[PDB]
Amino acid sequence: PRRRVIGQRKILPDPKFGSELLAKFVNILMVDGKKSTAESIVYSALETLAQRSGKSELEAFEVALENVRPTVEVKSRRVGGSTYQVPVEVRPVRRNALAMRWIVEAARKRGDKSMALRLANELSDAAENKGTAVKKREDVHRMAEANKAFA
Amino acid sequence: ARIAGINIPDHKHAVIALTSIYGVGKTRSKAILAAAGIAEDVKIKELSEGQIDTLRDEVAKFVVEGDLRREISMSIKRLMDLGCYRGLRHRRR
RNA sequence: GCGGUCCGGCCGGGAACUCAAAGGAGACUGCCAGUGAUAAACUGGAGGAAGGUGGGGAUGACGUCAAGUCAUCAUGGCCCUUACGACCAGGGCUACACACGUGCUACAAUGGCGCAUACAAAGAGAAGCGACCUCGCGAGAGCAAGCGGACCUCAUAAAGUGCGUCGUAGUCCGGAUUGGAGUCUGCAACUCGACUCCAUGAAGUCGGAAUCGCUAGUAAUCGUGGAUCAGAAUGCCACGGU
Repeated sequence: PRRRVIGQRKILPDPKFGSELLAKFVNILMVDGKKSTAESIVYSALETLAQRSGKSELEAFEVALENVRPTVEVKSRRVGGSTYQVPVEVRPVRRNALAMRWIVEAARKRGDKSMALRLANELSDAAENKGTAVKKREDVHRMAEANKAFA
Repeated sequence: ARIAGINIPDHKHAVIALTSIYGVGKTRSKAILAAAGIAEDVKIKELSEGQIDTLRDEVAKFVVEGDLRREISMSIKRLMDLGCYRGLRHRRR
C-alpha cells in the first residue's frame, strides 16, 4: 500500500430481499456497470421443494454459515516470498466477502445438469450438520499448527 | 420369449429392445411394430401370448436380423473385389 | 380508445401509449453535508422513464521502435526479352504403413426418439425473392403456379424436458484409416475433390520439462447465414442467441 487506498465498494444489496452479510456487492463474472438481470437464479437456494422439506424458508441461510467457520487460515497479501505467512487473525472483513462462495460449493458436489437435484442431498437431509457441510470446518484447523512459526 | 436373435429382451419394453441392433433403428421401429394392436407402455412380461408369435414373423420377413447380418448383409465387398472402380483407388493410399 | 373478422390490427378511424421521416429533445458531481492549502477533486443520499468519459461505435501522437506482410502493375527510376514472352493435351502448384502453420473430421459419463398454447427479433423487394393445395421414408433426383411485390424465402436450423440399457469396461460410451457400391455440380474421375450407407475397429481414462491464454455486453462445446454461387460455411464487414 505505497499509495493505493483500500476502499470496499458497495452499490446495492439484493433487490427482492437482502441481509447485512454482504461486505461488497458488485457485478463480476457478468457484464459490469449494468444491473438489468443479475438476480434470476441467485434466490434458488432457500428451499428447492416446499413439500419435500421440513425446515424454515428463511433460517436455512444461517444454518449453512455457522457450520462453515475457518478457525486459523493464511492471509492473501503474502508480501514476502517463499512460504512465510505472517500470523494475521481472521478479519471480520473476510467472513462476509468470500465466505458466501463456500456455501454454494458445499451444496454443489454430485455431478448433475440441474443444480436443484443437488439440494435434495445437501439440505433436505444434511442441514442438521450431517457431515457434508463440514468440509471447510475441520480442514482449516488441520492445516494450521504447521506454518504458525513463520514470519 | 426371445424376440431378438443375438440376446433376449429382459426387463425392457418392445421399442427399446429393437434399437441396438443394426437391422432396425429409429425409422424402422414405426413401420412394423404399429401395424397391430399392441401397447408400448406395458412391459413384455404383462402381454398376451397370442400376439407374440405374430410380431416375431414381422422382423424376420425381408428384415435382416443379427444372425443373418454376416450370412447375407455385407458379403458383397468380398464378391466385388475383382472389379476395379474409382472408389477403391482413392481409399487405398 | 372505439366497430365486423381469419383473431397475424385482415380495415371503418383516433393519440402522450412497445416504432417513426428535411429539423429541435435529452442525464454533464446538478445540489447539500463531510473531507480536502476556502480552489481542483473523491465516496453516499432528495427529484426522475435513463447517475458517475451513462453505455457502444465511428474515433488513432512517427515523442519509442532504421526491425511489420511489395504474390496491386516499376508504380516518373534503375531493370529483363525468341529457351523469365503465349493458346495448351500430356510430363503437372501430388499427405506415401496421413502430425495443431488459412477449411472442427475429432475431443468417445456432455450418448439417442411419435406426443391438443397469444408473443416474431433479422433479411428481401425492376436482368428477382417466390404464394397455397398436391407432393419429398437415406443422401441425390422433383411436382407447382398469384407476383416485376409491404403477400414469399434463405432457414428440414446443436442445447432443454426427461422410467431405461451400459459400469468405471480396451466397448452398446465411438465412429481416424486398412477394404467395397452410386447420384449430382459434369471436356473430364486416370492422377490430386465434396454430399450419404457400411464390418474388422487401430492409438486412449485428462496429460513430462520448457512455455503460455483469463476483468467496463467477462465465458465452454457435438451448432447457422443474406455473400464468389464448377464440387450449396466450421473459418465471421453480419444477424439471432439458453
